This record gives sequence, C-alpha cells and structure tokens, in this order.
Amino acid sequence: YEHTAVMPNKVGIPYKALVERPGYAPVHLQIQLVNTRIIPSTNLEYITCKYKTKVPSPVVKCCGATQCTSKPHPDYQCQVFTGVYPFMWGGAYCFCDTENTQMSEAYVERSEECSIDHAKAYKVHTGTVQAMVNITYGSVSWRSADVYVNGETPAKIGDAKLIIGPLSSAWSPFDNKVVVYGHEVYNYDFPEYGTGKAGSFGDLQSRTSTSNDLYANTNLKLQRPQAGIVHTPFTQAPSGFERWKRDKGAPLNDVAPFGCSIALEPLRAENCAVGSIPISIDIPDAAFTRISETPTVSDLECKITECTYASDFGGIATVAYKSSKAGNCPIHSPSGVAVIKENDVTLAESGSFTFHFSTANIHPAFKLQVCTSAVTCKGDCKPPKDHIVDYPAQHTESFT
Amino acid sequence: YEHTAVMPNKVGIPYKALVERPGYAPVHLQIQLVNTRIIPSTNLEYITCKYKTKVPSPVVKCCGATQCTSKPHPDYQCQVFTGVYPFMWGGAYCFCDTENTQMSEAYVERSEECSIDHAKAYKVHTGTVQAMVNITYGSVSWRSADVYVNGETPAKIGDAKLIIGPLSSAWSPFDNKVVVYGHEVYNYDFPEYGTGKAGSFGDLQSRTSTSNDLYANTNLKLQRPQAGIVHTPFTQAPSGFERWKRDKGAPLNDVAPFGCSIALEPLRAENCAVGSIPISIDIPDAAFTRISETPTVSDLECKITECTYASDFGGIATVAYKSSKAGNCPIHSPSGVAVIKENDVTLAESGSFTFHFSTANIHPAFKLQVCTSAVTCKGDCKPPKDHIVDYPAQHTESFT
Amino acid sequence: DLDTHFTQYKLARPYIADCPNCGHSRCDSPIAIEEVRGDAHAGVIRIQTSAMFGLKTDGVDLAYMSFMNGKTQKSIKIDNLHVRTSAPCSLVSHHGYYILAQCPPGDTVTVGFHDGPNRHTCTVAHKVEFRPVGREKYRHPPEHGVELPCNRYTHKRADQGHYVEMHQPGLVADHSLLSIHSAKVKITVPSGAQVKYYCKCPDVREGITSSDHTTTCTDVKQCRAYLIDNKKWVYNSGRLPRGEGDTFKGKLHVPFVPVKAKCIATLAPEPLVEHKHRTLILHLHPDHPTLLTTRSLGSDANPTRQWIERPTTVNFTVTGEGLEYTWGNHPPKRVWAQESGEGNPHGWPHE
Amino acid sequence: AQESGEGNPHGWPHE
Repeated sequence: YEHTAVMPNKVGIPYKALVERPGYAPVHLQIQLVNTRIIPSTNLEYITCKYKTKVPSPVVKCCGATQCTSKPHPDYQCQVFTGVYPFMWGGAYCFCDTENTQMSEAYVERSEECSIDHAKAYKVHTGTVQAMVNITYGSVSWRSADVYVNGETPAKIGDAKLIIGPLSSAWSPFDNKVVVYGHEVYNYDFPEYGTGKAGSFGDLQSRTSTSNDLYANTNLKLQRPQAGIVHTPFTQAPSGFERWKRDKGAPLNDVAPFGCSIALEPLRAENCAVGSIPISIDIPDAAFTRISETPTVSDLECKITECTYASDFGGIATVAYKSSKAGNCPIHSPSGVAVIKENDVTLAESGSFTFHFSTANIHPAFKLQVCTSAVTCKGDCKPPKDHIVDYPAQHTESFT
Repeated sequence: YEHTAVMPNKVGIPYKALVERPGYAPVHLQIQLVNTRIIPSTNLEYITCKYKTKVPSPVVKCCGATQCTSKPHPDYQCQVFTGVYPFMWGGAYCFCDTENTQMSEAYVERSEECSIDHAKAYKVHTGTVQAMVNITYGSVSWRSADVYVNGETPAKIGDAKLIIGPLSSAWSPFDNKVVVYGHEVYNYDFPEYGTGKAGSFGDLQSRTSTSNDLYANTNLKLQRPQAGIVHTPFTQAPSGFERWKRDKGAPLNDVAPFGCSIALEPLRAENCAVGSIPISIDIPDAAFTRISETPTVSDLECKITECTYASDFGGIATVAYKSSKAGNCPIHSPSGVAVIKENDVTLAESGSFTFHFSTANIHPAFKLQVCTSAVTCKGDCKPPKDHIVDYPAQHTESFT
Repeated sequence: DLDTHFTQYKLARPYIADCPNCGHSRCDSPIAIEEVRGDAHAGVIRIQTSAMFGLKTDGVDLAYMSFMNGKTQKSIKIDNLHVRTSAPCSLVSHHGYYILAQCPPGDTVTVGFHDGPNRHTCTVAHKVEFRPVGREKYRHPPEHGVELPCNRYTHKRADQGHYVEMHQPGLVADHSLLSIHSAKVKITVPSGAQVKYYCKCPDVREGITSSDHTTTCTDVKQCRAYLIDNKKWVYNSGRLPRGEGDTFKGKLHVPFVPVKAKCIATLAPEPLVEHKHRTLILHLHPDHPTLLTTRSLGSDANPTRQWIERPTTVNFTVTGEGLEYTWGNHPPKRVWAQESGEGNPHGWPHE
Repeated sequence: AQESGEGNPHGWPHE
C-alpha cells in the first residue's frame, strides 16, 4: 500500500525514494525537504534581550526618609542616599538645607535592540507538533504534509496522511527551555517566569519586546552619589543576550540534533537532515500510478551507457525492460544510493529504455526499483569526482 | 517552637492549633486552612453555550452553478432543497427547471447567554499553585491570608513566617481541561481549540461570545421545508450548556472529591474540605508568651461546678489548677485537633477557672495543653445539638 | 423609554417573510417567528417577529407596529399584535425585531393577528424553560418559592452585549416590488436597497444587480424580489435569504440579553434538613425537579446524586468532618457531625 | 454490499 521511503533526510540535495506499492504500480519520489517545523502548543514566557538602563525618573519625596513610588515597570532597584546637596541649576531641589536626600532609582527597561535582533525564551511543550516532509513525487505530484497531535486540527495536510519516524521535525532539537541569539539558538535554561535574576539568560524578562512591564534585575547596582551631591549612579553588569554568546550553549543552527538549524522561531526546526526519514503515507490510488501500467514488471536487465563516479546526475544506463503489461514505471534505487532523476521510465515488452540517475562510483551496481522489479545497472565507465558537493544524492551513504 | 500544622484544607473550620514548647510557654495558633485555592495558569479555548440559529440569511443561488459563498463570521452549514417554489409574501424567488433549488443556510451562532453565564472551556496549563491559610496566635487575633505555594511567596504573610503547601488540591479534583458553567463545573477534555465534536461538549466552540471564527455545528441539520414554501428547519442536539444544568453530566460542585463547591473558575475548586495545606511556621521566640508569664501548669485537675457543653464554641470546663507559676495561658488540644473559642485564657494557681473551647465531643474530655501540660477536661455539662451547622467547628473529628 | 438605540431602529425597516407553520396552506405573515428565546428564567421570553415593530423606523412610540404589506409599511398600533406562548402574553416592550413579553414557558410560541385574506397566524418551535442555572430546572412563571441565581431579562433595549447578523440582508418576496419594464418584469427597491435579481430566464445575478433586471422573462412569480437593505439593515432570518454578489456591513445589536443575577425564581417547597446522629434525615417534598446531591466534607468525598421531584425521606450519612447537601440550585448547605442525637458521656458527673 | 467500510484497494485481497 503505503508510500515507501526508507531513504534519509537531507536538504539542498534533490534526493529520492521509491514507493513500494503492489496493488498499483510503484511511484518515484523526490523527497525534497528544506522546510521542517515543530510548532507545539506552547507558551511565550518572556522575550529576553540584554538590559537597557533607561534610567527612570524617581518620585523623590526628599529628606526625612524618601519613599520610592511604584512605577509601571515591576521590580526596581531604588535606594535612598543622604549627604547630598542637590544641584541641577542653582541649588537644592530637596527640602533640607544640605541634609538632603537623593533617591536614585534605576530599573532595567527594554532595549531598542529588544524590538529587532533579540532573544526570545520559550517553554516548549507538545500539543500541535508536526513532522514535515515534502515529497514532490514527480511521477505523481507534490505533497508537503504534516502531522498534528491536536485532533481539532487536521493532520491530512499533503495528499493525505503522512507519517514520519524518525520524525523530521515533530521533536524539538532545543530543550524545553530555550534561549535565542540571532542564528545561534542555545538550548539552555532560564528561570520560569516572573522571578528571574542575574546569572542566567532570562534575567531580563519583558513580556513583549518593547513593553511597559518587565522583571528587571540584570545585576543593576545603584551606588552612593559622587561628591556628596545629587544624581543617579547606575552600575550595570552583563546579562542574557550579551553573555551566553561566548559563554554560549550549543549553537543549534550549526549543532542541532536531527541535522537541523534553528533561529528566532515559534519553535521550528529548519533544514533538517535527520538520520533518516522513513516516510509512510496512507494515501488513495491517486498518489500511486495505476496497476494497468504494469501489474508486475516481468524481466529486465540493466547495464551502463556510461556513468558517473559522483552523485551528480549524469549517470545513464540502458535497461532492456519487459513487463506484464507495457506502460510507465516509476523508478528509483530502493536504497537511494543512486538517486534517479527519472520520475517515470517507460517499459515495453523486451524493449530497452535508458533512464537518468546519479550514482557515486565507476561501476554503478545499484538496484533500480523498476516498479516491482529491482535491477543492477553494472558496467565500467569513466570516473568524475566532485565530492565536496552538498548532502548525499546517494543518501543512506557510508561508502565510496 | 517552629509549629508545623497540617489539617484538611477545609474552608469553614477554625482548627485552633498549639505550638508545643517548653523554652517559652505553649502558644495557641489557629491553623485554619480556609478556602481551597488551586488557581493555575489557564487558556480560554472556547466558550460553549446553547445555540441560537441566528441565520446569516441564506445565500441563495437558485439555478445553474450554486454558490453559498462566504460573508463575515465564517462557517456556514448550507444545504440546497428542491420541491419548493417559494413564497414570503409575493411569488417564487427560486424557480428554474434546471434546478428548482432554494438554498437555505443556517449556522449556529452564539446566544446572548454566551456573553453572560455560560459554559466555558479551558485547556489549563500547569502554572501556579495557591493556598489560603489562616494563622491566629495566643496573642495575635486572626489573619486569613492568601499565600502562594509556587516560586512567588511560599514565605511570610501575616503573623509568623509561614511556609505553605504543596497542597493536595494543587490541581482541582476535576480534569486538566475543565468546563465551568456558573456554579456547576463539568470536567471534559479536548486537546486544544479548533473544529470540535458535534452533539457533545464543544459542539459549539466560539472563541468568545461575539466572534468571527467558531465551530458551528451543534448537530445542526437543515431539512426540507415542506409544502413548496421556504423556511429553514433547525434540527439540533442539545449543546454543552443545556447539557450542564438539566441534561447535566457530572456537576463537580457536587461530585468533585473533598468537599468542593465551585463558582466560575479557571480551574479552581473552591470550598473543598480537604486539599490539605501543610503549614509550617518559623515563629520568633519573642512572639510567644513566656513560660514564667504563664503558669507552668501543675496540679492539673478539671472539674465543674455547673456546666453546659457546646461543640461549636462554648464548651466549658472549670479547672482546679494549683500551678507552680501563674500568668496568661494560651490553650489548645495539640495541633488543630480542637477548636478553641479563645486564643488565650488566663489560668492561675489555686481555685477553679473555666476556659472555653469546642471539640468533636458532647462533653469536654478533650485533652487541652494549657500553656504546658495536657489534661482531659471533663465536667458533666449538658449535650448540645449543634451539628446541623456547616463545616466543622469541632476540628478534624477525634472525640465523641 | 421609546428610544434606546437608533442602532436597530433607524437602521432597520420591517419586512414580511414566510411563517414556518401557519396552516392556512402555510400563510405569509409579517410575524414570521425566528429566535424564540425563553433563555431568561424569570417568566419572560424574548420573541422575534420578522417585522420591525417598535418605532416605525423613526423616533416615536414603541406603541406602533410597522410591518410590510406590499413594499410599504403598515404603521398601526402595537396591541394589534398578540404574542402568546401558552396563555396570552403581556408585552413588556418592543425594540427592533424583538419583543420582550411576560409569557408562560412553552415548547412552541404562537403569535397571530388577522392580516391578509386569512387569519395570518404564526408558530415556531424553541425549547423554553425558566430553569435555575444549576441543579434545578423549572417550568411556569415565578409566583412562589425563594429567589436563587439564574437568568432574567433586561428591560433595557440598548444592549450591545450581543449582536445578531444583519449585515447585508437579501430577499424576501414582495412582488409588489416587481413592476414591469413594459413587457418584462422589473426589480425595484422597497425604500432604497441594492436589489439583486434573476428570473427563471437568464439574467446577471452576481455583483450589484440593482442596475440589472431580466429582459427575457415576463412572469413576475418566477423572479427574485429583493431587499438588500444597506442603509436600513434588517434582521437576517432563515425566511429572509441573502445576496451573493454584494457585501455591506451593518451588524446590529440585540436589545434583550438574559443576564444572571437574582432572577425572580422558584425554590422547590422547603426541605426538612435535620441532623440526627451522623445522619441527615431529610424529609423532602419538592415541586419542580431538584437534583439533590452532596459532597461529604472532610478527607471524605462521598457525593450522592438523585433527582428529587417526588416527596421522599432520604438520608445522607454525615461524617465527622461533615457532609454538604445541595438542594438544587439553592446554594449548598452543610452539616458537620459527631452525632446530633444528643448525649455522649465524655465528662465527669456532678450535675 | 459485501464490502463497505471505506474500501480496501487491492494489492492483496482486502489490502
């Protein structure tokens, strides 16, 4: 029945698989994965970003004790200081003769960089997660299907229902707690919400990028005004999204498990290249090519017509095909070690039809799964090589 | 000294606990676990409420290529009907012989009751955990103060420094996803909001009372309007509201374990009669009554001259104490196993002096730890009847 | 009041639509009942006629009745309407398409006044109860029992608490609209409206088609007399189909919202709640169905459920830490125990 | 019917 693909997940490369179907004729795949997303039922705990000591304006009651009024930004460092004698033009702005108090207040406030090029924490749960694998079958058609956990939301994206395992993105490569810095996503703790203090990335907790309320301790320290005269000393130390960029965790857009990269995301895993994606689909007859084309492909033999030593597509091999009934026959190597560019290859009884492929060596004895019949296209060729070129079109690879 | 006290989290019971100590005099408390608090983070997934087929007016295309189109407030149940040649005052407005169809459309739309007094679902996140704890004292008289149990304040609020929870009601006795409709709580699970399940709870799923997006099928099935004239039949199953007060499922304010009754709540089960909050207080030694400013009670005897007993408040027993010292004397049957009318009663040496208490007995042989030294304070007294009345004032029950 | 929201009044005009069942061969009557709402539990029902009585569409008097006969109004007295449900209702106030009326509860609603060559009545189904919102359910209008919390209607007709679709109306037949273009049948407006059209014969019927009429059909009774009222947005009934080529915005409120407070209510005749020794003996004697149910208080749980709509002495074994007793949507009562049969020795004789 | 229940496209009897 189902859409066989046992052939790995990559990205860049136009990599392929072959659907073993016996009720209908098999169908070729080009499994082009380059979009992968997670997206669970989640909750945004706080945007984070480094401080900006946008020195607030205190309600200085002046001398005889000063009381610090609660400003619309929760959590604030405020410290009375006496022994001042204010000046701001002329004289004191406090009501003692020179026994004046200056109540310095400084809270951490959202930076202008918080708005754009910032960090963003998440508690990442599961509720809506998706394993996304596009297959442009090529023999048939496109489908970019997803998986969904919540059942008031369709998982019938694509042609029908497509099941991945090892999943292509229904896991998170990052932890439950994740901090983010541009490209580099660090799967690293942060302190819950509404409690955060310095010594972590998430010490700043603004509920939005540019906010009105936040939780403001990033190791902001008021100290005694200089010269026994008014003003606000704000001593500010490093914080989340300043450090942890060289105190860094694992920078997932270059080190993600499941071969992915990550960025500022509502929780997604771009560009995955997981161990393998064994794709299995519950699809009608439309996703397959019909049995009338060939009930079973009866006889065939393959040999080169000059091949490649490379997983560039240029390898060719005639195949003296034969079939129970003549028609189309989608093809691809059933290991994907030869990645076949032919969506369909024609079969007539005792004819011969060349197909296109990419292999990886001078003697390409790769099976070709000619819609219910395998065949080795052996023969000596000339060796072209080029093996810096992107992720396998020979996938499942670990050979020459 | 550091007076642990766990009792059932029962709303209406003043359990009148005792700090057992010999450094200073034992001092009464009341560790009254008043009102079951639970309150985690929540998410409004969808209001439900009995339908109103507030027809958006049937988009009618009578002949040729039918269309029921899309207009504001999407999701329209629409069904063509033939055998009509309508009337509404004048003649037919659907009339061809290429169809002869009059296309009735009716969607379920929020009632006016959706706005006010309505079933209301939630997928409830793990979030925060709350408690509410009275601590009285044998000096201090009452404070019944809300106390958090999560990362925000599980420390001091009111008298003594008090560490609260975890509760046995840290989550409601009802399910993770909870519907609440007035007083009556209905526990029903669904994964998350989207397009629900008809003829059951979440058959109407409007995000809120007045909305665009919804799920509009309460089992709404349009039928043929017989006699060649058009109206719009609504065949509809009872919603999650009509069910929930007269076709009710489980009314959790009467079937949620513990002793709970409920209001409109995110996921809280008020008034539960267990849900036990283990309270532990770090009481400074200063807050006590000194052991030499209390009788270090000696020659304990309890008797009466005349007596009448009350198990609510008013139970009495004179005490012939001829104590080594004399002073004030907080009393309690050790650790919320009595209700004491008083906080503190003075008791001296020589004579007989009644105190007040209440217990789960009909005559006063409850032990009483009178500022050092327990004694069962028997006296003939007279039986009360006082037990028709609400949540205990006779502790957690432990006597006659 | 007379004026409470020109939201509905000005921006709505009556119309006549088919009644769903009338039994005059199914009459067309302007009292075509949609949205019966016995959703206030207090004796009161909100009913919707397809005509907009109240103010005519002007500023004066709830005491008129403006329906459509023709495309034209028929602006006469309010009291020539007769809402009824079981026994005759008494009007409270009309606003818009909606009337609030003190009525008996009813599975149906049955409205009717003489109009046309018939008796032009109208009837429709909607399940009504004046149920307490809780563990009770009730029928008849309040006249007995204690008040306890349930829905009740507003006497206030300005409510923006909900709003019903009225944005782009469409047709109802009123072939009085449909004149003749000197051989072929010609769409016309009621009093303004972008009136869409088609006949059995070919005509354009997508887009605005107030400027299009059929030039190929003669018979009036096979054409679409329309009212897209886009300056006086009418109620969107099931007996008033919509356009399909036009869009206008003109969502317009509902005057009467069932709100919850202390509704005039009922309480099923007084239960006897008496505690004997760790036992609530309960003589019970209701009228309306009362779900009695409990919550055994303490470490305890023990609920009980039984609908009581029959006199029954029941019992609920109250524990030491109590039981609760929930006589319907009357608030939960509570009972502790340790006994209440009186007299457990646990003292020292001396009296 | 003899088979209803949303079909079994044959690659095997009732596949």
